[PDB]
Amino acid sequence: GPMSKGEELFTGVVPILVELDGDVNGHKFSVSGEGEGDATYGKLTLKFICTTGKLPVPWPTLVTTFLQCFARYPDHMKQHDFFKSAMPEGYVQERTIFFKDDGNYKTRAEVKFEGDTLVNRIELKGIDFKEDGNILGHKLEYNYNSHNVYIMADKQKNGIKVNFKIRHNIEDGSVQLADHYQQNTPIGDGPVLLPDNHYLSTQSALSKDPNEKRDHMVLLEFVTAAGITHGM
Repeated sequence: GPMSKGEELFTGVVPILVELDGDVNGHKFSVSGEGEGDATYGKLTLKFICTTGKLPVPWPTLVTTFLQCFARYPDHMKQHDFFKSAMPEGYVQERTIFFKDDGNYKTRAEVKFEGDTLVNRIELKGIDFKEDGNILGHKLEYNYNSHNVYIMADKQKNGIKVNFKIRHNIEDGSVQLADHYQQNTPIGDGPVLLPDNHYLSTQSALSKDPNEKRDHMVLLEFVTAAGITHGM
């Protein structure tokens, strides 16, 4: 049987909405996204448009901010799926992202069902970025590397936490590190699944829509959980 009510909400393809309100170094911007997720296969397909004009930061720097409830949790790990267990009421996802030798993003998001759509609504604030740096200078290549992140329960606050470093390729062959600190809290009061320590493995591909004039990003992702019981 299912390990949570929310688990049952992801057995098929689910429509997704993303809305982001951003302010980086005083530049306000808005992004809207639409797409589909299929947690049976850990897959996400999304398209994002900057509705205020040109995006003042590089698209790759917002990938982690723009849905871990769509991770594929294999059968022997469904008891560790916090993200679906918080649904439908959802969870708050808070981060600070520290860009090495540059500014920081602070983000607060709510991920929940609204009607039949899984919706991620984000407030992002960035400060202390260098005008001529990798971020405001758009020096990041339009690609994305794979990353494995270590999920841990936050027993006292009834949620999960994770730290991880994103490596962004720069146009000169160097890397821009984006150090992520993340805290997830249920929105509702019902029971949730607090996981054993485990990994989420994510692969991401960035592309463009040939028919899209606006500044935009097409994002395809594969996310799967991997346990470390090592029963051998």
